[PDB]
Amino acid sequence: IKVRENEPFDVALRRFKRSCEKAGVLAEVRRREFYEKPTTERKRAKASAVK
Amino acid sequence: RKQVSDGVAHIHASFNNTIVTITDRQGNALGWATAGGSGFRGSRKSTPFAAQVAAERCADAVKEYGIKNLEVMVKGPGPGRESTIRALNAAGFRITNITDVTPIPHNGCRPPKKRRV
Amino acid sequence: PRRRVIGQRKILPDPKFGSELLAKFVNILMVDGKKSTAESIVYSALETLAQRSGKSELEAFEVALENVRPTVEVKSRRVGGSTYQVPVEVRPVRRNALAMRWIVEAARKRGDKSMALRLANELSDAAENKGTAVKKREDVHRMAEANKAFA
RNA sequence: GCUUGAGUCUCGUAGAGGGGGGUAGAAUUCCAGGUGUAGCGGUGAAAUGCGUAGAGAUCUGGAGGAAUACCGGUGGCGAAGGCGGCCCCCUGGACGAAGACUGACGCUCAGGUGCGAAAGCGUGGGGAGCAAACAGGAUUAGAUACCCUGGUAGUCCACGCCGUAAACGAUGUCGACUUGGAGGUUGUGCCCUUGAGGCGUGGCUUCCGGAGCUAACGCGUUAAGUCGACCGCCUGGGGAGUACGGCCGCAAGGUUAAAACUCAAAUGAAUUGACGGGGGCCCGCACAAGCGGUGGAGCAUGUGGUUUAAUUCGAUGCAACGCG
Repeated sequence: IKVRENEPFDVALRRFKRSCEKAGVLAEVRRREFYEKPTTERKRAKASAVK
Repeated sequence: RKQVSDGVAHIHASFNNTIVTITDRQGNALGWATAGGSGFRGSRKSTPFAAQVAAERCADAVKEYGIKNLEVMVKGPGPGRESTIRALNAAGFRITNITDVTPIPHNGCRPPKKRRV
Repeated sequence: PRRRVIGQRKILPDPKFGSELLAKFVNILMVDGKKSTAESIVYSALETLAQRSGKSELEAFEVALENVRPTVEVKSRRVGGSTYQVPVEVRPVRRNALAMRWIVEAARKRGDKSMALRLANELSDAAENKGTAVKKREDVHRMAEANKAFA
């Protein structure tokens, strides 16, 4: 979660949060408890991941 | 006044508004500025521009403390936050840490229903 | 413009000063295909402009037009189902094209006697940037300055 | 009698199988306090709402309830419903390896009995979040909706009831046989284990496909192929899974289950097109960028209407209206 750097620093370059929290994990927990849509969203996500 | 010389910039980016609170390392607030309190009410208070002018305006109003070092703590998602920390090192601050402190439940409370828009 | 990227046609420069800039200014002023009339108006008006300001001809014109050129202008998007007025940087040819259109339009708005006096007084009011075309430029810049939040 | 079906014993393996008890960490809400100050929240935009009685932000301390991120996987377990932190206790099943034992003890099953999501019901608790009802704000022609702000039952626990779901692989159970390929998961044997190998042999499971079948779509060794055993159910659409009666249920209702009348269709799958406020690519003064008009005035001319003895007939969205 943290970053620090010594005096050679210019830019933020914190892409630790395109790794874990920001993009998916908080936008997922904005909306409803189903049990049902996730079983089919994961079903078609794993059925789309195919050659 | 009171001459703290190090603080924390808690930026609270949400989808509708970013609210920047500059405090000390004890956690006592020294002065805040919101994107909605800088003109541009409404669809324009959730933009990176509004967040950066919110952060410029929060860098003002803590001149009475002589803050040079600060950590940055970032909550929430938002069109803000990224631009926000930029405005902080456009205001002479030595930005030391950038932590992202978004609250994530370990499957806690049930989130609200919504949005069949 | 759907498909066709275009060239542009070359205008003959001004027959008194060799200025294609001022040639496009007499084309912006021209009505009903009467070019002789419009260049008479431009020569009279800029001649009294050069006599009044005492500078010279087309540097008095170039100053009076430099005060009315827009910096950035608003522009509609309609991308996310919403009406945004985004600010966008004006191209130089469009920059002085808008400058001349605002000078000429504001000069047609004025209430003096002859067109050479309306436009000579409009360029003179734009030399110390207090006329109507500068209020059009400040108006455009208030729109693009208020809506700066979209880039 | 016999062991190739079924079962017992020995040793292990994997597992969100079940029931009871405890605990942990993040987060939401509330309460008390510090800093601090003008907004916060919300939306397509807003407003209701909260806020100078000091909100929101931020830090500290506390309480409480529910759910258990990451692992997490067309992964696993379960007859099905379903089961997801970690630990203990009680407990069910499955699978594998070698050997021993019983010796057809088997398969299916009408009535019967049990289990059976969610919502609901009863009694007693609990109540943080979420949220039917409800209230307010918007949107709209209206808006008893979608959106916003609140919000009660309920969701959670104990015991009892209900007894249903698109309770679905829309595929009853058990057994046998019939070309293949790529995986996943869990055992086990053999070989230099010369490593994240090589060769087999089981259990469960995913995707694609051969013959075959199928109205087609598709199924395809986990069959919808080729057979056998037993059960359940169907007989045109509507009326109607309704009424009456019976049984069950506290009720809601559940189950069993018609007829009169009425139609000549209702239906399945696939084809061609058209359409979509579906998707991709592309064009045209289509939009955009501009310039000049029309709609306002007077007149010209055409039309509708009205008038008239007649105001000849035809043209009438675009593509009729100085048109024939």
